[PDB]
Amino acid sequence: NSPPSFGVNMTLVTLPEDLPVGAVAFWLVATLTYGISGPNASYFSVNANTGEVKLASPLDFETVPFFKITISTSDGLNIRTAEMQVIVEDRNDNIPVFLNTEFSTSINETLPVGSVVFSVLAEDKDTGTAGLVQYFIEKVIPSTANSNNLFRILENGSIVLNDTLSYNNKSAFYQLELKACDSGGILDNKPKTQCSQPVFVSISVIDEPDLDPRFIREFYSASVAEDATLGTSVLTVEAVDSDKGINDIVTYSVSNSTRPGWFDIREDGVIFVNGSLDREQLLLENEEVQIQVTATEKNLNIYGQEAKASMWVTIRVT
Amino acid sequence: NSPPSFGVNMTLVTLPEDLPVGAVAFWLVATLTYGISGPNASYFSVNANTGEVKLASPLDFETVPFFKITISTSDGLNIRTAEMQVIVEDRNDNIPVFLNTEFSTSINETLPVGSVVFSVLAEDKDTGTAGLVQYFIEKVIPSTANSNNLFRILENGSIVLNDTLSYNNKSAFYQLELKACDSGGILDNKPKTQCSQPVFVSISVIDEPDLDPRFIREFYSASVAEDATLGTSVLTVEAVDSDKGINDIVTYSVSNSTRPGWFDIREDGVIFVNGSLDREQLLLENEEVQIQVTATEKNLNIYGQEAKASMWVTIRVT
Amino acid sequence: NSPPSFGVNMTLVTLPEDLPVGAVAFWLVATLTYGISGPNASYFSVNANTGEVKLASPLDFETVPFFKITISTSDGLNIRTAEMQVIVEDRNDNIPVFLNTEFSTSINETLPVGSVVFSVLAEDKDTGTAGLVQYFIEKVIPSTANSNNLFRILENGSIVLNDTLSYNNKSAFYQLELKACDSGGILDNKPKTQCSQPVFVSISVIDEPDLDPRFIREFYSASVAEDATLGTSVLTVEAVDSDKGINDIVTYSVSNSTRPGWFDIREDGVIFVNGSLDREQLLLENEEVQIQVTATEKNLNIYGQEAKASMWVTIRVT
Ligand SMILES: [Ca+2]
Ligand SMILES: [Ca+2]
Ligand SMILES: [Ca+2]
Ligand SMILES: [Ca+2]
Ligand SMILES: [Ca+2]
Ligand SMILES: [Ca+2]
Ligand SMILES: [Ca+2]
Ligand SMILES: [Ca+2]
Ligand SMILES: [Ca+2]
Ligand SMILES: [Ca+2]
Ligand SMILES: [Ca+2]
Ligand SMILES: [Ca+2]
Ligand SMILES: [Ca+2]
Ligand SMILES: [Ca+2]
Ligand SMILES: [Ca+2]
Ligand SMILES: [Cl-]
Repeated sequence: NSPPSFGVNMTLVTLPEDLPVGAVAFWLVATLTYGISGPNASYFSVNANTGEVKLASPLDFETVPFFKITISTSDGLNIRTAEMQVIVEDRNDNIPVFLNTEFSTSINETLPVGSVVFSVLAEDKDTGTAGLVQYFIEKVIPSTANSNNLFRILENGSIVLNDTLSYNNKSAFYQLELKACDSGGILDNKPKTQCSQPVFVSISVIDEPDLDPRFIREFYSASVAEDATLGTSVLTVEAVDSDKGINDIVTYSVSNSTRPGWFDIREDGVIFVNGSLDREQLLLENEEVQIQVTATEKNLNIYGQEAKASMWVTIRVT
Repeated sequence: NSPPSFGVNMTLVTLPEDLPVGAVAFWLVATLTYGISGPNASYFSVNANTGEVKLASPLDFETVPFFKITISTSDGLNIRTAEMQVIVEDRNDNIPVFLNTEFSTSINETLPVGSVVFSVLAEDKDTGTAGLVQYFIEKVIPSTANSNNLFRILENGSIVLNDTLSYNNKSAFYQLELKACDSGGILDNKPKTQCSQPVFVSISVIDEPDLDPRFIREFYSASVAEDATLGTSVLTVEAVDSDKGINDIVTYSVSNSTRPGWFDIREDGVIFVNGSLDREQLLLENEEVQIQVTATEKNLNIYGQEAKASMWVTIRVT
Repeated sequence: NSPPSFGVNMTLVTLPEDLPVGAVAFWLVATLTYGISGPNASYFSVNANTGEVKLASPLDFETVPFFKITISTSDGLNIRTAEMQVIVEDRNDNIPVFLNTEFSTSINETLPVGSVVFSVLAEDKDTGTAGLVQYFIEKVIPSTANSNNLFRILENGSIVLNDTLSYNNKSAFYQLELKACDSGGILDNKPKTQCSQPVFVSISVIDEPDLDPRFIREFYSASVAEDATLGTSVLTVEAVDSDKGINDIVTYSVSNSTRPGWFDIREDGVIFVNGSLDREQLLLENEEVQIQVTATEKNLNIYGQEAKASMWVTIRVT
């Protein structure tokens, strides 16, 4: 109930770095006129009579975290001085910054899930959680349920692939918008989190050979006279590479038929007379030959195998 | 050695938010009777004679981070007042909270490793590391060396798949227990970390068609008389889909034999007489026919191919 | 402009834990001689006349975060005492520590991307960001563009596989050097981040059977006289397992030829006369037999299939 018989004077004074110029930092009281001197005198403006001390130049933890001042009191006769230390406290006045605002990269569509796609780095000059950077994916373009599941970002700024890519069935391109925030702190005596400007990552997906070729038509038939000579054109078939970022050349072969030898095919899909034809032998089978054509890409697929497709063609003898 | 000739009076007072009601917050001293007035007067109780100031209502950084008070001194004749600011300091008095305590989801058993399975979010109202949420997987049920390797959790609350699933060979279901803690702070002047209540994630694994069918028996044989007519039942074989979450229908065909044509098989696994049989032709081969039966699932597997199995069957002619 | 008519005396004093022994902690002033007493008296050394109080024993937040002292003033006649609390503030004076400096583990080369390879844990005794551990991969040996893309580390200390392994085509071994730092704090009034001693993780990659066997030579031919008897050696071919961590045994079979039956091959690669040979029948085909040899590993590959390779061999009859 009875008050302490002493007070306590620290050798230091602690100011927050967001203390505005012209605010009162503190009052000097005795225990006459007061002053502040020495190389850091210009941080303060002292009222010599009242002891009122205002901040006269901005504080900044990032450059001058602490400094000394000399305080003086005078009774007219003698000036007594003491040194005082100023601790400047950090506040969340810096943002996370990246060195560029746009990035680009290419990735293979077979990139495995859990692979790092690209890494960004933002730095924030504050200390503590005010300096501790987190990353966020804000938007993915094109925006589909699937594009928003495709990529994810880690605390270190690495973007990881989270689902499988497809140049031909999903998208050849993505643009990700990101930001970086700090993990919060204080500014003007209340919570404050700072965020970066938006940044963009352009991703090109590279088409790899893993889709088989497809014939242009579900049906092909044609007719040929029974006396047609060796090498007569009958018809052209076409199959094309489903990997549209590749469009590998296709070749063809006759893999099977009713009447082996009667027809063959060139690399360019043209089916020709390759033997003596005979309308009379086909009177049982509707005067018709059925022929299986196989289309094969020139290069092997990603698994080191042939990329092929096949189908049957009907040909009318006369 | 000689003491400073001044003291220093700040314009503010800093209290921790866990200061208990009724504790002494501070003493007012001159430089008579003291008072506290203005809209925030009820935070304090002042002893007018001694200057003792107790906290009279709870402090709470989360709602009132700072506020002003008016302090007054009186000598009987005149009342002098000054404003004083109260900075309330954050302490770790909040826990990480999730919006529900149980979650459920389904995933395909072919989900690739490094995929996100499910994401939870906990929030903690404190600021700084006291507010910074970390996640933990506490338990996995069923508990095996393998179930505890299967899933892992990231700092953002995403549960990532770390090993491969199997509906049929591992488990159709998992239940994960999690918690969220903050990254520590101070409460009553010592370190304090806060944790959430337990939360649970129920995972259903979806069976996908990637296991071939299996015959019920390692051996099948039967007997048939040599004069048995076209279509006589001989025996039933059975193969079933190993994907037990699917149980796809199976069909059968005779893929090979000694004596092509003598036997065939129906979709329901029944092997029948499909030709004239002749005991005398088999006197060299133990009066026996061997037959290869192939079972094929009706739907294609995940890789777009036939799910098949085969075996040989012995049949005794008379 | 006119100074406040009171000062404010807190019941506590706050010191940073890096306050050096022998520095002035504070001055006691009245409101005669001063003293400090009670069980924690030895933390301070008081000048009884001047009120100068120096720190007399090291402060340490990690063991004694706060403690009480009794301060006394005497006028000769009576001694008045009050208790004062000392709050010790945490500073970043501890480093992240791991329990060992070297670790080792083995992983299968088919380990999927996004799998955890190994986990380390460092702990740092400080509180707040000064206690919050981050991990870094400093070096990978051997150092190639590819080895530095292979592994990545998460905030929880798990090393994740980021690209595909190969015992035979990349490396059977890696050594990773890591460190752990805290997330910064203050020491002697300025920012300070602490780092661990280096730690090493030795990774053995286990060779799995997923590469086919390869013949030693691109060409083999030999000669045999036309009257050579049943079982005469002609030549030895050799194929070996490309999985050099395995070196599975290989067997051979003749998969095809011009003149079926004339030659066969043993498990040890030796090709022998297996029929009556006849130089005269081969006068059209350059007195030569061409033979396809297939080499097959004894064990199935990781996908449950045969690991095979084939080639043609020419054999001169006389
Ligand atoms: Ca600043
Ligand atoms: Ca910041
Ligand atoms: Ca700052
Ligand atoms: Ca492709
Ligand atoms: Ca293709
Ligand atoms: Ca609170
Ligand atoms: Ca908290
Ligand atoms: Ca709080
Ligand atoms: Ca399955
Ligand atoms: Ca199946
Ligand atoms: Ca310490
Ligand atoms: Ca530390
Ligand atoms: Ca410490
Ligand atoms: Ca291998
Ligand atoms: Ca092999
Ligand atoms: Cl990850």
